[PDB]
Formats: sequence, C-alpha cells, structure tokens
Amino acid sequence: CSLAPDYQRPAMPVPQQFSLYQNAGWRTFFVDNQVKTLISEALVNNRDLRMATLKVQEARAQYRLTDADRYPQLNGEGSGSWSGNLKGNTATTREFSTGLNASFDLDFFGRLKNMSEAERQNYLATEEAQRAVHILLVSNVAQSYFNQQLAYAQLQIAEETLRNYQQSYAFVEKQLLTGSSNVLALEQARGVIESTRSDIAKRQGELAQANNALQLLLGSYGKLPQAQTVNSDSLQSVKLPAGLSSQILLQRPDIMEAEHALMAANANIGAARAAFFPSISLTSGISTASSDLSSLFNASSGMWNFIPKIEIPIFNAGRNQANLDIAEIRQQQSVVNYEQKIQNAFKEVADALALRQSLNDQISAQQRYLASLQITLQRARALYQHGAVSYLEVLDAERSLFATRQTLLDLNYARQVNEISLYTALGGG
Amino acid sequence: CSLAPDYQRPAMPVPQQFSLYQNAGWRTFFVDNQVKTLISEALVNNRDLRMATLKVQEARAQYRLTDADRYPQLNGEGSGSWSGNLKGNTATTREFSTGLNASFDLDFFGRLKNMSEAERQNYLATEEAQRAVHILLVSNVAQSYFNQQLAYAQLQIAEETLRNYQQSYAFVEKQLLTGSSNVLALEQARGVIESTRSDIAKRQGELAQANNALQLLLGSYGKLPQAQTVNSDSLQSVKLPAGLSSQILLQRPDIMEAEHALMAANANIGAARAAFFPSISLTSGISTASSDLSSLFNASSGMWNFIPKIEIPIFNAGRNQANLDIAEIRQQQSVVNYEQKIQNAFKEVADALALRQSLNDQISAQQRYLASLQITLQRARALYQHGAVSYLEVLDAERSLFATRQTLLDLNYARQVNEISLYTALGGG
Amino acid sequence: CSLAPDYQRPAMPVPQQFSLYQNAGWRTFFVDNQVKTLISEALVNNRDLRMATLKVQEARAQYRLTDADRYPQLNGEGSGSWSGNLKGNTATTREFSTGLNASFDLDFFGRLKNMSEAERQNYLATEEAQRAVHILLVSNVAQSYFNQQLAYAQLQIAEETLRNYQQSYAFVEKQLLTGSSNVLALEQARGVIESTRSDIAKRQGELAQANNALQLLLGSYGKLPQAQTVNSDSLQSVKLPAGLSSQILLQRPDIMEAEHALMAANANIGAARAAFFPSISLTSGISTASSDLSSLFNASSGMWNFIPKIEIPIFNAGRNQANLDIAEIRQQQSVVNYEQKIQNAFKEVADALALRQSLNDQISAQQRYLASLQITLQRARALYQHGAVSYLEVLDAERSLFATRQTLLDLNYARQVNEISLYTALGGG
Ligand SMILES: CCCCCC(=O)O[C@@H](C)COC(=O)CCCC
Ligand SMILES: CCCCCC(=O)O[C@@H](C)COC(=O)CCCC
Ligand SMILES: CCCCCC(=O)O[C@@H](C)COC(=O)CCCC
Repeated sequence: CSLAPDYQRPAMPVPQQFSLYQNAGWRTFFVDNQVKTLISEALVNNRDLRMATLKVQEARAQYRLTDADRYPQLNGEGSGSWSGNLKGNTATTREFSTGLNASFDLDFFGRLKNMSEAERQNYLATEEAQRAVHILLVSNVAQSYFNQQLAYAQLQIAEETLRNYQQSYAFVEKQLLTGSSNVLALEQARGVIESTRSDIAKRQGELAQANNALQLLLGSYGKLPQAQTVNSDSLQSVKLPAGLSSQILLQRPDIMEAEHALMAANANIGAARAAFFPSISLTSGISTASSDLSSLFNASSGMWNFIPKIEIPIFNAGRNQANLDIAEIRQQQSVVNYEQKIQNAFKEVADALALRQSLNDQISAQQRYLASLQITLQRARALYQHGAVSYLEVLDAERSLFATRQTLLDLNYARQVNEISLYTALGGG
Repeated sequence: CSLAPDYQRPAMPVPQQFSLYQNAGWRTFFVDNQVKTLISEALVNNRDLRMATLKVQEARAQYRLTDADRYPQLNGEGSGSWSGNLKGNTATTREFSTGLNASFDLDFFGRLKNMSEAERQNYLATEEAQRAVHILLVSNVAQSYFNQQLAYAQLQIAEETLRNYQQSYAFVEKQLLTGSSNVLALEQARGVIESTRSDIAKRQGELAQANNALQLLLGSYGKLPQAQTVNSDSLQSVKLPAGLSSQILLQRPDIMEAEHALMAANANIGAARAAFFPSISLTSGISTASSDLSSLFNASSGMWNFIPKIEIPIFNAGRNQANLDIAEIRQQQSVVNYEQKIQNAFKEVADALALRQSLNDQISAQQRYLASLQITLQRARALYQHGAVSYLEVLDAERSLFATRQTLLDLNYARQVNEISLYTALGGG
Repeated sequence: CSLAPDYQRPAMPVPQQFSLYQNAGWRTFFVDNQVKTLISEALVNNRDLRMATLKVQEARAQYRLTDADRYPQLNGEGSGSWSGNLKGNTATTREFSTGLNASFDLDFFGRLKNMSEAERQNYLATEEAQRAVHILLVSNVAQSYFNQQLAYAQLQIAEETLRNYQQSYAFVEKQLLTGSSNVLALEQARGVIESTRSDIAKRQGELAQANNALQLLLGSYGKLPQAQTVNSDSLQSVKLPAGLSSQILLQRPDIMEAEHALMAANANIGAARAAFFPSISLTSGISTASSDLSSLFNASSGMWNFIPKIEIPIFNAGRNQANLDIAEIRQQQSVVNYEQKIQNAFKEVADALALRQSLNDQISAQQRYLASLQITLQRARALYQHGAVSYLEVLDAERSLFATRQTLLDLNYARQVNEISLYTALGGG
C-alpha cells in the first residue's frame, strides 16, 4: 500500500485574466513557407533538441532501473575455503559451498513503489522539458529567419539610399560648374555618400551574422533563403478572446514539467513515511556444501531454505524524522517552483500583449512621419534649387528620411518577434 | 576528539580602502513611502525569497539528519527459518529468532562529529544565502519602482511635447494663410507631431512593462502606484567616511556565506583525517530463538549480549590518502571562492562610487545644456517670426530640447539605481 | 580484460572549410608590451584560473581514489563478546577474537578498471577545461586593456573638443560686441560647451569602470597603464590560408575537453557491461580466538584462512540492463555534447571572419566621412564669417564631426576585440 499524500493542484498564483482558445499548429501559424522549411530542418538536425530527446530516454531507463527493485532477484554464489591452525595439528580443513539464492522485498508500506513512482514522474517531467525545448526551437528558428530578412531589407534600402546620394552629389557638382552652388553644399553631399557606405558594410555584416546564427540553430549547412518579401501576413497573429482565462498557461510544457516534478515530490513523501514502518523480506534458496569438489553438486550434499524476515525501526535519534522533514520541505519547494513558472509565464503573456499595442501604434505613427519626411525632402529640394534656402535643408531632410526608414524596418521586425513570442508563451503549436 | 584544523580567516584579497560606518535600515534609507509599501509586500509574497527560506529549512533538517548518526540506535528484528535436505532424511528443520539490538559508534577521532559540523556550517551558509536573496529583493523592488516612475515621467513630457508641437503647427498654418510662411516649414512642423506620437506609444509600452515586472517581483497583483514626484531626496544616499575600510565588505551576506562554506570544508578535512584511525563501536542486545513459535518469547529461550568492536585500517592502496587530498583541495577551493566574493564585492563598491561622481557631473552639465537649449529655442522663434532665419532653426532647437529632457530623466534614474546598488553592495539594511 | 567499446571520433558536424596553420603564442600575437605585462600578472593572480587549477588537482585525486579500488586491501579487526542466558544457568560466556584480513577483487571483466579509466578521462577533460579558462583569461585581459585605452582616447578627444567649442564661443562673443553676430548663434555656441562637459564626465566614468574591471581580472591592485598609443599594429592579426580546414577547431581546449568526456562515457559502458558477468574475489587472513585476553595472541589460539569466491548474476528483473541503457544513452549525449562544441566553435570563427570584413570596410568609410566633415566645417566657418549662412551650418558640422570621431574610436576598438576573439576562437596561444 502507499503512504503518499493525494496530489492537489496548487491554487493559481496569478490573476484569472490577462486584463479587462487554442493555438493553431505552427504549420498554420506560419504562412511564410521559407521559415517553415527552416523549422522542419531544425527539428531534424538541431543538437539541443537531440540532447533533450536523449534525456527523456535516460529518464525512462532510470525509471526502469528503480522499478526493477520491486521485483524478486535470483543470484548464484560459489566458494572454496581452505583453513587451518598455526600450531598443533597443522592439517588443512577444506570446504566448498554453492548457493542459488532468491530474494524479495514485500514492500507492504510502499517504499519501493513510491521511489518508482517518483522516478516515473521525473520521466514525465523530462518529456515536458523536451516539449519546451521543441517549441522554443520553433520560436528561435522563426525569429532568426526574420532577423535574416531584416538584414536583407536594411541592406537593400542602404544601397538604394547610396544611389540617391550619388545622384544628389552629381547634381550639386553640375550646379557648381555654373556658379549655382557653393563648395559647402558639394561637400555636404559628398559626405553622406561615405556615411552610407559605412551603413552598407554594417548591414552586410549583420546579414552574415544572421546566416551563421541560422545554421547553428538548424544544425545543417545547406543553402539559406535569399531575400524574401515579408510582412504582417507572414504569420497568423493570434486572436485572443477579450476575457481569456489565464488557465491557458497550464498548457505550457514548462508548467506541465513543474507539475510532474511536484507529483514526484509527493511520491517521495510516501517513501519517507514508509521508513517508520516495519519492512518484510523473503529469501529462499538451494545450497550445497562438501569437503571435496566432486560431491559438491550431489543432491546428498544439498539443502533447500526458506527465510521470511521482518525489520522494525524503533529508535533512531530522529534519522527517520529528519528524512521525512526533508521530503516535506522539498515538496513545498516544488509547489513554489510551480508557482514561479506560472507567474513568469503570466508576465511573458502580459508583456507581449502590451508590446503588441505599443508596436502597432509606433508603426502607424512612424509611417505617417515617413510620409511627412518625403514631402519635406521634396519641398526642400525645390526651395534649394531656386536659391531660397541652404543645402542644409536638403541634408537634414535626407538624413531624417533614411533614419526613419531604418527605424520602421526595425519596428516591423520587433512586431514579428513579439507575435512569435506571444504564440510561444501561450504554449506554441 | 576532533582532527579538524583551526579556522583561519584568509588574508583580505583587496585593498584596505576604496581609494584615497554602518548602513541604515531600509525603512530609513528609503524616504519615498510608495517604494517602501512595495518592498513590504514583496517580502511577504515574493516566491524567490520563499524558496530561499525553504532551503534554509531543508539545510537545518539535513543537519539534524547527519547529527542523528552520532547517537545510539535501537532496532528490532524477527525471523522464521524453514530448511531441510534434498535427499536422505527429508525432514524440515524450523527455527524462529528475535532480536532487539542497540548500536553505538563511539567516534573517538571525531569523524561523525565533523560530518555533523560540516552540515551545520552548510546550514549557516544557507541562512546567509537567504539574507542575500532578501537584500537583493529589496534592491530589485526599489529599482523596478523607480523604473516605473521613469516611464510615467517620460510619458508625461512626451505628451507635453506633443501639445507644444501641435501649437507650433497651428501657428505655422495661420502664418501660411497670410503668405508669411512656406509649405516646407508647415511640413517640418507637421512631421514632429507624428514622431512624438511614436514616442508616446513607446513610453506607454514601457510603463506597462514596468508594471508587469513589478507585479512579478511582488508576487501579488493589486493596485500599483500612480505617478509620483520622485527626486534625489527620495532616498538617503549613503554618506561614507573618506578613509572607509574595505573590511565593511565582510558584513555582506554573500561573503558571510562563503566564510561558513570554508568552515564546512575545514570540518570535512577533520572527517577525512579520522579515516586513518581505528574506529570503535558497541553493539548490545536481547535475543531469543526457538524451534516453535509459542516458546519464542519465553525467557527460557532468551539471551543478552554485549559486543564492543574495533576496526583498524592498515593498508588500503591510498584510498584514505586520496580522500584526504580531495578534502584539502576542496578547502583550498573554498578559500579561493571566499576571495572571489570579496574581489567581486570590492569591484561593485568601487564602480558605484565612480558612477556616482560620473552621474552627478553629467546631470549638472545636462541641466545647464537644457537651460541653454530653452534660450536657443526662444531666440530661434523670434528670428523665425521676423523672417530672419528658416524654420529649420526652430525645428533643430525643438528636437534637441526634447532629446535632452529625455536624457536628463534617464540620468536621474541611473543615479537612483546607482545609489541603491551602492547601499546594497555595502550590505544593505 | 575490458568490455568497453573502442573509441571512434564522431564525424565532423560542420563544413570542411570556413568558406570558399597554427596560432603564434600570445607573446608573439600581442605586440603592445603593456597588455602583455597585464596578461602575465593575471596568469599569476587571477582567482578563476587558480580555481580551475585546483579542480584539476581534485580530479587527479578522484582518479587516484578510484584506482585504489583495483588493489588488494589489508585491514585489522578486534572484538570482545560477553553473553549469557536470561534464565537457568546465568553464567557469562566470554570470547575475544582478532582478525588480520586481506581482500582482493580480481576484476576479470574490467569493471573496476573501466571505472578507473572513466575517472582518468574526467581528469584529462578537466585539464583541458583549465586550458580553456587560461586562454579565455588571456583574451579577457587583452580586451579589458583595449577598453581602458578606448576610454582614455574618448576622454582625450572630448577634452580637445571642449577647447574647440570654448574658442568658438569666444569668437562669437567678440563678433557680438560689434553687431556682427546675433544672440542665437551665441547661445548655440554656449550650449555645446555644456553638452561636451557631460561627455567628459561620461568618459571619466568609463575610464574608472575600465580600471576596476581590469583589477578584478588581474587579481592585484598595483598601478595600471596610463594612456598609450594603440593601433592596428598593437596585435599581429591572424593570417589564415584561403582554404583553411575546420579541423583546426579540434585543437581548441573546449573541444578536447568534450572528447575526453566522450572517452569517459565509453569506459562507463565497459563498466556497465561487466555487471552481467561473474565477479571473482579473494579473501585471506590470520585470525585468533580465546575465552581469555592473555592467550588471545598465542599461536595456539590462531588460524590462517584462504577463501576465493564467485558471485553470479542470473536474474535481476532488468536492473543490469537498465543500467547499461543509461550508460549507452549517456555516451550518446556525450557525442552530442562534442558536436555542440564544434558547431558553436565554427560559428565563432565564421562570425569573427565576417565581422573582420565588416569592420575594415566601416572604418575605411568612416575615415573618408571624417575627412569630408572636416572640410565641411572649414567651409561653413568661412561662409558664416562673411554673413552668407547662419551659425546652424557651423553647429551642424561641428556636432557631426565630434560624433564621427567617437564612432571611429569605437570601431577601432571593436576591430581589436574581434581580432582577439578570432585568435582565441582558433585556440589561442
Ligand atoms: C492484512 C489486512 C490489512 C489490509 C490493509 C492493507 O492492505 O494495507 C496493508 C499494507 C497494511 O498492513 C500491513 O501489511 C501490515 C504488515 C506489517 C506488520
Ligand atoms: C584516553 C586518554 C587520552 C586523552 C586524549 C583524548 O581524549 O583524545 C582521544 C580521542 C584519543 O585517544 C583515543 O581515544 C584512542 C582510542 C583508540 C585506540
Ligand atoms: C583463461 C583464458 C582466457 C583468455 C581470455 C581473457 O583473458 O579474458 C578473460 C578475462 C575472460 O575469461 C575469464 O577470465 C573468465 C573467468 C570467470 C568465469
């Protein structure tokens, strides 16, 4: 029988709602087929995921190892013994013996049963850990793909901007050969060409970095995607009901992992309690003994045996009690671990929801800012050509425009990352 | 008796002074009452601190478990034995036996005593670890509160700046309807409104983030503080004597933790040394034996027993010596661990003192910069209205002003964080 | 004999080349003598390296501990036994005994041999870990030195820039006292002086930070280097053949560490396999027994003994098989660990090579940008003095110039760091 306490799910340590559903699979969540191809390759070759899988196998074997202690054993033994007096009759006594021994712990109070159940729960927790590694890998690959696509997009506008600046310089140069511009404007036009070449070199380096990070996550080194067209339709951003229960968090593999670890600590309390009670064992066997080897296996030399035994703990100066205290305190730690995983998960979902609002409003404002900067640039150019303002008006407007284009690219990436984090924080596929 | 070496505090591995006192309690250090209310709530509900507390309880129980091995034990045993020949007289021999056994390890050379003292020192080290978690929690809550207050303050000036920009745009619009301004100026005024809306969205997102981080640290989800007025009087920044001894570092809980771990390794050397010496044990008991169950508890079937025993290690191919080497090397590692904690602590205090100077001088300079930018803006506006300069003068001055206001807010926050880190690095309350 | 499988190096989990040699020692790689002096001091006093060294000693002792189990043991035992009936003849029986016992496990199937070989491989892996700590320390000290030198260089140009701004302000002030300038220009000139004072305070703080980080790495607190002249000749940047084999990665200590850990897991499979086979042991000794103490050591009371013994596992409900499964799965994990270290190392080299290209091209572009900005500033000043443009032209050009000088310093530092990381990623000295 078992002395373990019944499992009771701890109270939810977070609010009932995220303020004021089930995730699609990742093959539906991701629309972009290039990112899905990368995800499937990583699932096959990624070494972190492979390690996590092997840890599940190890835990299953550790369970089987512990479960084996519940079953009878059968072992053999053989011995030869020579001995004699150091003085007097110095004649040698010789005896050979043989044993075939069966052994069985009856486990009436469920000590071995619960040590086995603890290890089975560690195995279950380890499968959930593997599932967490799995959904984090999907998330990480996707983010790295959008980072690569960000580098391509930044590189593209850097190169377009370089061409624009070269055309401007050519124009100022022509104007100068007619007294229409001065050497200050020429030099201002000349400088931004060089700063833009620096930006191109930066974005080329970011692309190479993005590629190397991708190959590490994939665990394979074949061709990587070229520049793609990526936008807010590249994923199916999650649509959550207004009054979404935080109970959806309990679906996350990291939370399920903590729950099984808690069930393991419950089983360990059971094993600790059983130490106070008597333990009953049974040994039974066949034996032989003979002073000579030839008649060692003769039935005439043989015996059978059957010995049931009981051990009874009476006073142990608090060994058993300290051991139980440890098991109960570790169970309390497992409860707290479970609460920490839920509070952390709640914070992840809450932050992603707030960042979602943030990024959509920044992106909308930056798009309108960009439109105004385009108009400013066009108006500055007209006024500059007619000698009504200095070339600093054109430079200032050009610089701001290019800066805002880069910022807008970065914000759209952040939005992709956040949509992926939200999906993953809700448990992924 | 004990073979452990006497404890000797390692030499201070850092300078005597921080270049060229006792901390108040945190209820005195913090003036702002809102942050103190948050700290008290976190002390009750924070899960990290609760875990640390449970680890102290576990360590206390592990100590009690190990101490129990020093005391006599009393246990009972019962057995039934059936056996017989496989050939010849196949008649079954039957014997029942009973044992009440006392056991005692005399521990003359202090092996069990020192294994117990090591575990007591682990318990003491674990209490200090709990105290470190405690003062770090106070520090972390306070920093998160000032981060929240920074978000409110950034949001406020972003909204004020938006209003300013809207008033400017309205003015340029009126001027345009009278031929007094041109479409370039109108568009420049229009654009910064949109960039400022992007900043508002950013600061709203930072506020929400700040709030979620706060609730995670608190472990509770009630109302959070609204915007407060926060300044350099919100804490009582520490006043340190010019020639402050680095010996104040030895008060830090992380350093006290390392010291007890070192005392534990000393005890372990004692336990390892005792392995070379004889061990004396004592067993004493009452027993019965009978071929039938009914006379099993008869005094006629009973005996008493008293068996003192000595085991003497002679040659073990260097098992004992390798084990001692391990204990001595681990003690040396504990010394190095202690030195690492002190060198790290010194670096934390030294950095905070340098950052203190840095931030006060940056803040003073930025305040004077801000005053100059205000004047520049006013002068640019006058000149612009009189047609003496382009609207770029107004835009440039407006942009710089808003940027410097944000920087100044960020510097004052950094100063708060640094004052809190210094206080905590000196051991906190 | 041994049942361990032969070691087979896993296939290279990365490409054959880095796209499309041996490192010099660090005393040749580093030219700057100041950084080499710092490296030598850290090698002596750094606490992390000292800890790593002590872990090698501990592992060597653990090996010696495990190896000792392969050798015969000799131990002594002494006993006194008093006993008697609880009823009837209540006369006390007394017996004293003595034992000198030799013991030897023959280890025919290599269980103890392989447990010893596993521990020797852990020792070898630990020496490699120490070597990794060593080359990382060299890298970290060097990077911290160049960070310190960056702070000095940033501080220097900040102070030079302050002087420039003060001279400009003085000039605008003189012009104002003659009606030649207006109060807007005066205030613009005044403001940048104050922003530059903020930058000086920042760079002084960065210098102090750099110094404290350096002393922590050194483990000593003597004088630190003053400002030096540092450039691309300060190190001998590695020159790699076009078709460099990725096999150079297998020289890295972290990879060699993983390989020995894999050899340890191979030995553990051998130990696990031996559990299925019989184990043969031998005990031999001298004993005495006497009812009185005086004749306890008499040869007349003595005996000699010789007892060889065999234990034979037959059925254990899968205990042995689960244990073997665990060893085989852990070996598979060790293979994966080895592959992870190589894939990570490849990524480090690949990134450094890409960053090298990036930084050289950014630095070249920024130098040309700087040259253009100098010319722009000179042209703006001339035009401003002649009343042809506003002072905003001078301010804009001054601000950009100072920003680009700081960026260029930061890029040259990044290049130093990257050259050091590449060298270290290739295995260091
Ligand atoms: C034998 C009828 C009892 C039914 C309850 C139940 O199965 O629990 C068992 C394990 C407890 O008793 C025990 O087995 C006691 C044995 C050692 C003294
Ligand atoms: C008996 C008088 C000695 C006083 C010193 C002291 O108390 O230390 C003890 C532990 C060492 O001797 C031992 O107990 C030796 C016992 C095993 C051979
Ligand atoms: C005795 C000749 C065999 C040569 C092969 C070799 O040395 O391997 C040994 C270890 C295996 O046999 C064993 O020692 C068997 C002993 C236990 C039943």
